[PDB]
Amino acid sequence: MRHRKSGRQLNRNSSHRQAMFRNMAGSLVRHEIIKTTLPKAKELRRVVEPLITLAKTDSVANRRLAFARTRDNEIVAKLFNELGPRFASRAGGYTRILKCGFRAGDNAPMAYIELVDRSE
Amino acid sequence: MIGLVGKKVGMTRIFTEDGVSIPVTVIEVEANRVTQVKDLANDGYRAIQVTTGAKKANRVTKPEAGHFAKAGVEAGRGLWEFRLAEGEEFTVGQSISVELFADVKKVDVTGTSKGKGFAGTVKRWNFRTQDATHGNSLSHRVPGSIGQNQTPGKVFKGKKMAGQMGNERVTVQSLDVVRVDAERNLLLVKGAVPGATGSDLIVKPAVKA
Amino acid sequence: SNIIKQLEQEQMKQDVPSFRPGDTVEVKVWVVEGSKKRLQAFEGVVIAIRNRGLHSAFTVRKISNGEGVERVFQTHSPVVDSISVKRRGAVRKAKLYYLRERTGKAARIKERLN
Amino acid sequence: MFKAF
Amino acid sequence: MIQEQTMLNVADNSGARRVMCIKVLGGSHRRYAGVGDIIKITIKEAIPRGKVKKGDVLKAVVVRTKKGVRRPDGSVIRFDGNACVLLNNNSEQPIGTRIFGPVTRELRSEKFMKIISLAPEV
Amino acid sequence: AVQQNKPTRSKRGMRRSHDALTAVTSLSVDKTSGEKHLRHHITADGYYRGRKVIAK
RNA sequence: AGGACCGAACCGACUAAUGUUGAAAAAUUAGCGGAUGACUUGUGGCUGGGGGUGAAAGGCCAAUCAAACCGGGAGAUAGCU
RNA sequence: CACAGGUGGUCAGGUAGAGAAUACCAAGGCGCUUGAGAGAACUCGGGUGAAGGAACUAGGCAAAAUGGUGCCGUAACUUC
RNA sequence: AAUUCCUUGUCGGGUAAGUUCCGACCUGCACGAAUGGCGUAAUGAUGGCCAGGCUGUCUCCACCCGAGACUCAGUGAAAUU
RNA sequence: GAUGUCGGCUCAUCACAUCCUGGGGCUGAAGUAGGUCCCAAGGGUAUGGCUGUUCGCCAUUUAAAGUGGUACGCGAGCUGGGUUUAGAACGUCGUGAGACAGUUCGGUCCCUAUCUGCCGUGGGCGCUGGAGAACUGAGGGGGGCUGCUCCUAGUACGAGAGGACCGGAGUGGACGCAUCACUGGUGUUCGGGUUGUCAUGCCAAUGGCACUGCCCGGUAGCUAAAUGCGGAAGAGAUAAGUGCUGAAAGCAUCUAAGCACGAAACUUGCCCCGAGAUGAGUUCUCCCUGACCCUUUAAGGGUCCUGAAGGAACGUUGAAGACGACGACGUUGAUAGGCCGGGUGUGUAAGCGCAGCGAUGCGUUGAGCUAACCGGUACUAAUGAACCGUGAGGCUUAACCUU
Ligand SMILES: [Mg+2]
Ligand SMILES: [Mg+2]
Ligand SMILES: [Mg+2]
Ligand SMILES: [Mg+2]
Ligand SMILES: [Mg+2]
Ligand SMILES: [Mg+2]
Ligand SMILES: [Mg+2]
Ligand SMILES: [Mg+2]
Ligand SMILES: [Mg+2]
Ligand SMILES: [Mg+2]
Ligand SMILES: [Mg+2]
Ligand SMILES: [Mg+2]
Ligand SMILES: [Mg+2]
Ligand SMILES: [Mg+2]
Ligand SMILES: [Mg+2]
Ligand SMILES: [Mg+2]
Ligand SMILES: [Mg+2]
Ligand SMILES: [Mg+2]
Ligand SMILES: [Mg+2]
Ligand SMILES: [Mg+2]
Ligand SMILES: [Mg+2]
Ligand SMILES: [Mg+2]
Ligand SMILES: [Mg+2]
Ligand SMILES: [Mg+2]
Ligand SMILES: [Mg+2]
Ligand SMILES: [Mg+2]
Ligand SMILES: [Mg+2]
Ligand SMILES: [Mg+2]
Ligand SMILES: [Mg+2]
Ligand SMILES: [Mg+2]
Ligand SMILES: [Mg+2]
Ligand SMILES: [Mg+2]
Ligand SMILES: [Mg+2]
Repeated sequence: MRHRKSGRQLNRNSSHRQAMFRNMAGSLVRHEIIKTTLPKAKELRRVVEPLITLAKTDSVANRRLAFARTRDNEIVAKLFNELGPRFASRAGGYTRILKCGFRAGDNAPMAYIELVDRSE
Repeated sequence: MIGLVGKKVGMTRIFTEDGVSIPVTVIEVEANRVTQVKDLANDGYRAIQVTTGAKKANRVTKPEAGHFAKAGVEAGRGLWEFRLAEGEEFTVGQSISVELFADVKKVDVTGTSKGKGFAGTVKRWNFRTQDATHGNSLSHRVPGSIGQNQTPGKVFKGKKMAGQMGNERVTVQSLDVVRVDAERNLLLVKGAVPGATGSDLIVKPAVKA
Repeated sequence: SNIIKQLEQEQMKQDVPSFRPGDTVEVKVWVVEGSKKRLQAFEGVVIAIRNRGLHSAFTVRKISNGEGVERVFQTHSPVVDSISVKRRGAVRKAKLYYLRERTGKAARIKERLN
Repeated sequence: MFKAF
Repeated sequence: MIQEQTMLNVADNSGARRVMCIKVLGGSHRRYAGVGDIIKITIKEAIPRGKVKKGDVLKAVVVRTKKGVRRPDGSVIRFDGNACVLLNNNSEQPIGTRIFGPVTRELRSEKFMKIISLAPEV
Repeated sequence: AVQQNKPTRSKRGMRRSHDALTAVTSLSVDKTSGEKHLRHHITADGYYRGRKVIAK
């Protein structure tokens, strides 16, 4: 059964699944918009968005905590220096998912995921 | 005897002065409003149709709205019927609350049980599993034999096999009414009842008596 | 769950003292022998506590007449009359199940001299 | 292939 | 939960140290004996010069179990080991003249009042 | 394990009666770009709900 | 010193599961035996079918062995299907 | 067969280690030529388990368990 | 008894209960002395039996992590008839 | 030109020549307990030691541990211990190769389900206008076991010993259903400890890998060992059986006419499915009130206008689920995520200071972190539409409403 459970297995083990989202989370921070499969984008919200909330308050402990979850100082600097201040007023919902058809290689349903403040 | 429709709030413990702990399922029974009364001369049997709760008017269909408007009642979660005995009579639009069970000692609670989905014979029918070792080959929890060779040459009706389990109407009988709280529309019954939290629930006086 | 929450809150004991795992706690529990009620004391080390509001409970371990005994008390049950902290112990864990494998000197617990 | 003697 | 082949310590001074349960009495297909239940036992180890000897087949009443005992309020009482008191096969009365270790309240029956009177604790 | 008789043309046809595909009921029309697209999906030129969400 | 001991490489193949239209016409995985010797291995050579070789199982002699393989007698014979 | 097989030599880094075992790495080389979802039964490869502990079974099959260094200590039987 | 048909021979030990096992008896159907008799320390992936530890082997299964099964896209078999 | 064999395991189904429970007649039936026969198949109807065994003996239970059929039920379900391939040996027979319902040690169990069958779950069409709901219940299935203690009562009975029927109450075993409040398991998505090594420049702090590296705890969910409930009363017609009145047959006679009682069997009562019940049922609401054209002039075809109730599709999703299906919701919005608060779990984070040569300790501090949970919040995603479905619904007869 699967009653009241959360988190997609995505046909991966725990180690691979954790590593993949760490890489994907850094990509979304580095590139404000990325293209991924629809189910993967839905799971990425539960990983990237907490990091942005963590970046709301700038402190040594928070930066180290963010580093432990991203293992990329460039991402940590991006989160606390730019993303944190930009989303300081938003109460969640820092990312938006847009469906963009299906993948030619395997017909997988794709979707764009981007930060809501990409406007320039 | 007429019953009421409620919702499964959850399970809770009730302590008593003597030191006994009574596990009680909390059932909320809002005002049950009678929507239609079935008459022998018109429907062939005596019964009442009632509705409980409320639902957003945006999702109320026109044919459903007219039925409620006929009795001058607000749309509810759904419609349920209760058969009437010889001495029972009700009027359309009447509101029935949990005080009906104030003098009732035993009740029968019916509801849709939890849905287990496709279940094997071991879980569904308590089939004994075969040896996990000692040479067993891909038959650790398979059903096993299902017939008796040529003579019957077939599988009989009702053979116990894997299939959908749960998610069906189930009735539990002779549950003690621990407490009736009319001020809060709450009914406490000793023991568990079918269904998950928030599922529709039907409570009737114990027919077994 | 507001309905459930207030139902339990209305019957939760208010005089529950503060204690931690590893503390030596004496529990007064009502016992009935015929028509007369009585109080008997159960003193031991608190090895486990679960906080669940009205469903909170704690486990007390003692060695009685050479036999280890563990009692799981329902914190808010009327059966237990009172709880008293005789001594405070210093432990690094919430659960002290490892004490089940120890006796005598090995089972000693340091005092929490805050 | 089973036998029968 | 005491089954067949389960080894239990002896809570009385009858001379037996530990016994094996060979039958859970009181029903058909019954497989568990709790506190206060009678079980057929065989003595596996005993002291010399005791009133019982190794290999004897008797019946005993379970007084302590690891699984524990459930109280009306939901509390549980557990012991570090399983213990029993030997009883006469024909009269099912206690054989030993003393009881060792604590005893549990569900022995409060007219047929076990002797054990409670000798019980050091409750 | 294996068939004892050869299934007919008829049997094959009725088994495939449920294999037919279903066409999309309709295509949404963007309020600004006017291009047809799957509902709740961005258009070919990156428009969605009247906004050019995608740069390309 | 050792057909000595424990144990990798190396050479074996005792148990179990999987596989059995297999990844594989004999394997994989986890254990297992020998591991300075009657050991193991590379290259080349010799023994040819009623013969070879065989610490001997009728084992092996090119996925074939109580008489190899290829061609020939040959369209053997078949009171049988 | 772009096949979980078979195939003789030479080179032999770092930390821990008795070690060419094993673990993580360097130089270097790879992710094994269908993917994307779902998280039913059942099958396969594994993890954990209340109380009991061979009651299983043809049989403790399989699993679990023991597991290293020094030091103390070690019986019958021995062809010593 | 790797030998005993009668046979689960009889007696003793082990177990609450032992057609197996160990010891003994001799009524050896049908042991026996280099196609060797009887012993034998050590050795054995050897046969039988018992005990401690150990455990999902089991009472009685429960949950969980992965690869299939299931759905979608691509490619696309087989025995049989 | 193949129907695999004993026994075990799993799963069974039927018969009644009935093992237990139920109802009776006799008894050399005082009571308790038995013997024998009749009715009764609804439910129930042991775990172990030895042996490959079925069987059997033995140990200890039980209300009882029934007898049989079903390819001596069941290997395209499992096992392979026993017989019965090739190896080897003993005894025995034969000069010998070999041989033995003689014995010993070892010894490959293949098949992706087309059909029937069965367990589940959908699509299509039908039910005569269409649509949304709630129902009647023809039919079918599930369930049906039983111990002990107490009271009646140490009463009836009996010289004593011993010890009830009939009726009540309580508490159990086995089995079934439901559920997580409790007690627990699991909890590789939550904390913490720790070994080796590598990396982030280094210290500090962290991360990767080693079965989740090895471990200690644990939220939700699932779950049993956990805790609630269930078997029935009652009614109808009866079996064996017991009767009332009563002739044939002046009597007698339960029977021929006519009445009464009578069991876990039967029909109901209880639970579940159920109008594909084509015999396709009933009740309550909702929706549609246009133009014409053609001849093969009839339940006829076609164009224009129209597109309702409702459905579907898509999207966010569920304690619903293999996929379909089913339930919730789509801005007039709490469906999911995030966010805020709280609760849980872990157990005093990091940084800094103070003590110590140091490991480390202490203060800040029950700190930090915290998954699925609880109560909230439109911050993100659930689009304005399109699509399907129509336009008053056949004939005959009858009864009313009428002209
Ligand atoms: Mg996949
Ligand atoms: Mg890992
Ligand atoms: Mg479900
Ligand atoms: Mg196999
Ligand atoms: Mg297996
Ligand atoms: Mg068969
Ligand atoms: Mg037939
Ligand atoms: Mg050697
Ligand atoms: Mg190997
Ligand atoms: Mg070696
Ligand atoms: Mg031979
Ligand atoms: Mg060959
Ligand atoms: Mg010729
Ligand atoms: Mg020819
Ligand atoms: Mg390849
Ligand atoms: Mg290596
Ligand atoms: Mg799985
Ligand atoms: Mg266990
Ligand atoms: Mg057995
Ligand atoms: Mg083994
Ligand atoms: Mg192991
Ligand atoms: Mg034994
Ligand atoms: Mg002997
Ligand atoms: Mg001889
Ligand atoms: Mg050897
Ligand atoms: Mg495909
Ligand atoms: Mg044939
Ligand atoms: Mg009946
Ligand atoms: Mg047979
Ligand atoms: Mg068989
Ligand atoms: Mg065999
Ligand atoms: Mg023969
Ligand atoms: Mg460091």
